[PDB]
Amino acid sequence: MTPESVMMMGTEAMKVALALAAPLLLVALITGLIISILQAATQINEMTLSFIPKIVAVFIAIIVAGPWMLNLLLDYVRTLFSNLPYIIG
Amino acid sequence: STVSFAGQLHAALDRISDRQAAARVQAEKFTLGEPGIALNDVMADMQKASVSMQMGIQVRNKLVAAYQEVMSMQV
Amino acid sequence: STVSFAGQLHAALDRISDRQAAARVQAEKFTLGEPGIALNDVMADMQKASVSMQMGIQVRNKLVAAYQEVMSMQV
Amino acid sequence: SWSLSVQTLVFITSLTFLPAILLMMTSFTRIIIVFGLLRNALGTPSAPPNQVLLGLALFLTFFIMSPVIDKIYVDAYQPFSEQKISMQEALDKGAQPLRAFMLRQTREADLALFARLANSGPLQGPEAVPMRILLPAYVTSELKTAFQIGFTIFIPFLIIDLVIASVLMALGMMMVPPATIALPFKLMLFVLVDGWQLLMGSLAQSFYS
Amino acid sequence: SWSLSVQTLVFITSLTFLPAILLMMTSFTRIIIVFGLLRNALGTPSAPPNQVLLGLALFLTFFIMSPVIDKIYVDAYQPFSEQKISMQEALDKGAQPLRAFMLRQTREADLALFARLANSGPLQGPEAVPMRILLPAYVTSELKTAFQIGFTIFIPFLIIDLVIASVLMALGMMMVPPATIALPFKLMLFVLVDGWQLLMGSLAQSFYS
Amino acid sequence: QFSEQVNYQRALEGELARTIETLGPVKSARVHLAMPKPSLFVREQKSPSASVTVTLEPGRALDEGQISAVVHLVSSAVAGLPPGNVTLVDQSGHLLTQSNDAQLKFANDVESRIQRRIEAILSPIVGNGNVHAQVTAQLDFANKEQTEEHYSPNGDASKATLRSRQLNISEQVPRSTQRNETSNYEVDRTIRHTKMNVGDIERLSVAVVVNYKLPLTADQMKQIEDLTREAMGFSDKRGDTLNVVNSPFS
Amino acid sequence: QFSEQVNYQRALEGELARTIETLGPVKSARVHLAMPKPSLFVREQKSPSASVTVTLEPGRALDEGQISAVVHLVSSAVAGLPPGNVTLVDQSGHLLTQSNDAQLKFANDVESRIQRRIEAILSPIVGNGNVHAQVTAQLDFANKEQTEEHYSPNGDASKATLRSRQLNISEQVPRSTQRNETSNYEVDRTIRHTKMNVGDIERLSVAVVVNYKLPLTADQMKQIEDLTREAMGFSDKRGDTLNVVNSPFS
Repeated sequence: MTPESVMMMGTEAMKVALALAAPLLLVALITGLIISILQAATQINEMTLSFIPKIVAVFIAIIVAGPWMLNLLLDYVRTLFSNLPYIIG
Repeated sequence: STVSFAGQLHAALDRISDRQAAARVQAEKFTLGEPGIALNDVMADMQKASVSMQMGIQVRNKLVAAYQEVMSMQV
Repeated sequence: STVSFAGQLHAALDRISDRQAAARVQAEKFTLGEPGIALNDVMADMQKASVSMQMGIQVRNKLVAAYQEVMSMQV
Repeated sequence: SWSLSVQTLVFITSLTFLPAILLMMTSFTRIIIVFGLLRNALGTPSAPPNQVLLGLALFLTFFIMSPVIDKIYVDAYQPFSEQKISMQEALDKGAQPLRAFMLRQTREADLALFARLANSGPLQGPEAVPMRILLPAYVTSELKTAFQIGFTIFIPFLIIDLVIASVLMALGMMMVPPATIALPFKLMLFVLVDGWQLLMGSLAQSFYS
Repeated sequence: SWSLSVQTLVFITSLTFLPAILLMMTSFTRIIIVFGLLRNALGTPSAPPNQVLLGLALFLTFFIMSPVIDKIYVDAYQPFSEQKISMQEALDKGAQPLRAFMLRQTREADLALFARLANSGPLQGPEAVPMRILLPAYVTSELKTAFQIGFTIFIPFLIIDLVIASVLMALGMMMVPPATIALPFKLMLFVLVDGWQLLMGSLAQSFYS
Repeated sequence: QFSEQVNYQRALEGELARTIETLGPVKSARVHLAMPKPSLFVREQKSPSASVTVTLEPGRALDEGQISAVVHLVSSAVAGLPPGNVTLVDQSGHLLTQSNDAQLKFANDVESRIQRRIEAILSPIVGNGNVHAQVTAQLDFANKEQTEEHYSPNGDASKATLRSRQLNISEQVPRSTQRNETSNYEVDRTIRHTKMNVGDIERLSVAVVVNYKLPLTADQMKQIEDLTREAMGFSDKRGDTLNVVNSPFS
Repeated sequence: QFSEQVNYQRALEGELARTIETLGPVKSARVHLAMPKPSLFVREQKSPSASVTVTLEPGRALDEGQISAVVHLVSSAVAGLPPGNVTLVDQSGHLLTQSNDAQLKFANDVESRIQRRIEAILSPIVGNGNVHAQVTAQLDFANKEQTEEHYSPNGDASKATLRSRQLNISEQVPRSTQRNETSNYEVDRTIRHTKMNVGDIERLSVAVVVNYKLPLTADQMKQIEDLTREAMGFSDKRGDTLNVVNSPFS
């Protein structure tokens, strides 16, 4: 092992994690920002008024993004375990 | 060919068993009054069968000890 | 020079084996009728071989007990 | 040669030294360490230690060693049947395939450590190394290999835990125990990938390449 | 045949190998792993591992094995009782029904992997796979099946956890610890659904289908 | 990420293409490599492969010399590719590789050497073009291996070498006499391990014709025959054969 | 963690190009390496290889001296690269590196050297161009190994060496006599271990023609014959063969 290879594996893992999470974080931030924009202009609020919009957004994202997300994670993990023998040296 | 540990133990146990069967047949024929078989032959073969069985006992005991030491390992 | 405890163990077992071989060949040579060899020497050599083999057995038992007692402790 | 005394005296003691030296000189160290680290991932035990992981490991290492044991059989057991061989040349005849296997698995610098600290003389080739220097070298290199495999095993479940926690944090979930939600997804990633076959097979492949 | 030596020698060794290999060779692996995972849900252990779930798993596996053990009995214990069978044909006569049972649960591909890492030649039929191939394949397939059942069990309690958390956030529970709130609701869900009955029944019906 | 190794291959093949482009009788040269696979459960890892297509300069064909040049270039370029695998294909078929007849070529070289030497000696005698010789030669291509173990005889006591000797003698005086002689020797021993050369000449057949000056005289002829016997390296123990004649040329 | 290795390798290739082009009769040199992946846990590794293609100054070729120059430079440049693997290519094929047939060339230049020496000796006598010689030299290419274990014979007790010696003597006086005697010796020993040379001469065959002035005198002939015999290193035990004849050229 060399630190170059462990950083390579780490960045690959970080990019699969980011791709895995991208729709969820994206829609959460988008709906939160929309309800925060509309928070003023009738500045009335209790704490957030955005929780339910965020939940329905992540529902929609998990349904529509969905299969490609799980397929990407599975392909990553299957390739990782397949080439596991060849990375020892 | 291949090893097949189970086959090796099977063959060893068959060897022990048929050695004892030969010793038992020798004793049968001697006590039944047949020509040939001598008392020295009977005693020597019976002692050989006893020694072979004792060796089997020791090998078994060591295998069992090794097995119960291997599978008391904490993973 | 270096000890290599395996080397000392091999030497001891070889000593026991060669002593027993000497005794067995002398029994061969006595019961076969060769002149010279006397019954007192045959019996004495057999007894010496038995004592050496018993010493080997006792040393084995102590070494095995030591090993299994060292290997029974937790790191 | 030896005479049904010390023969059958070296045999019984060899069987005594079996469970530790022989199961930790061949395989079953890398495999069991990978299995234990895998079990640390995915949460709880989820496989009885003394029974299923250990037994499966014993089977698996028998399966890796079957070629080396085949060569050891051909070069020791068959000739040791009464003829031209009795536990003197038989020793190194049965060692040589195993020594070749271990050398082929050892780190090329753990040998250096355990040789230089033994005051051993300069070595001509791989065949000149003794069993003495070979054992600890193989053990240390095998521990390194096991920990590398374990790190790679911990990668994807780390990914799942981080993504789950981040989603909960973005949704505002201040105080939810993300491990509880993430555990079924850990098993998820471990079964859709068909993780047991892949892991068993990848261990076997890594072990000889 | 054998002569009351190796008979009553292999009997006692068979007894010693019983608890580990036989139990992790027949059943009680799937059952116990599924019980462990159900214990992971519902909050804390809250059911003693070392006594009650083990006993219930033993009883479940006895009940499931009763057809297998009855076939083994009629095919060995009567015909091994003194006539035409003495612990050589007893072994294979008893193995065949158990072999068929284990084959009926093995994943179609675990057998493939373990055969391919034995360098075994081509196989003609299911009767051609030996116990050497058949143990670890069955074990790995059993672990996969156990984890699948684990998903199906975690699903509803995950739903309860998330719905309680969402209600608490929308209501404005800043950082109430929703786990303590959800634990009694998990128990409530598992008691009204009559979960112990229907869980052990589901495992049983799954296990031979 | 799978793309990067493939793009490495696509880079390497182009890089080799560009090397081959710069050698003269080439207009284009495109190369395909083959890393086999990580074979499963056997540590065998069969050798890689390389297939090269070249458009030669129009009307120019490549000798086997530059064929070996390009093949050894490619083999020495690829990581661990034995040159046997490197296959070359010209602009129109004509597999320059043969992936057994090197024997024929080598034999022709030996014969040509002998023939040219014979002509070099005999040309000053009878003229530039008054002599023709042809050589057909037998070669051994079998791999010999030999191990002789000469011992020296020590039946003679005066050249015997005794490590040990027990000697007993007894006699009574009707005489009872004893003589026992246990003797251990140390024996001279010689061990050659010869691995004979492949391609050795084992039989020459040389035919020579000379022109007329009118046939050359008998002594003038036997001196020619002796000279050609000399130039062959003619050895009788090898079975070499030599025929020389004189006749009008054409 | 991989493409960096490619960058490093191709940068090294550029560096070696920059070196090689500063070698005189070179304008450009495109180079390829072949580095096997260094495993630290498997033992049986593979050596690397290098393939250099050079574009020479037009009308300039490299002798074996400069071939050795480039091959050594490249070999020692790359970590652990034996000069065998360095395959060089002239800008038109023409492998300057031969890395089964070189023995023919080896014999050829051996004969060339001996023949040159014969001509150099016999030219001052009969003229610069009144003599021709050709050499046909049989060469040995078998790997000869040997091990001799000469002992000295200690049969004669005057010059033996005894380590131990027991001697029992008895005689009664009807005479009974006994004489037992045991001896352990020390033996002189010589152990040679010769690994004979590959490529020695096993025979020579040399034919020489000398031009006329009219034939040269018989004594003048025998002195020329003795001179060329000297120049062959003529050994009768080798069975060297030599012929010298005189007759006018063409």
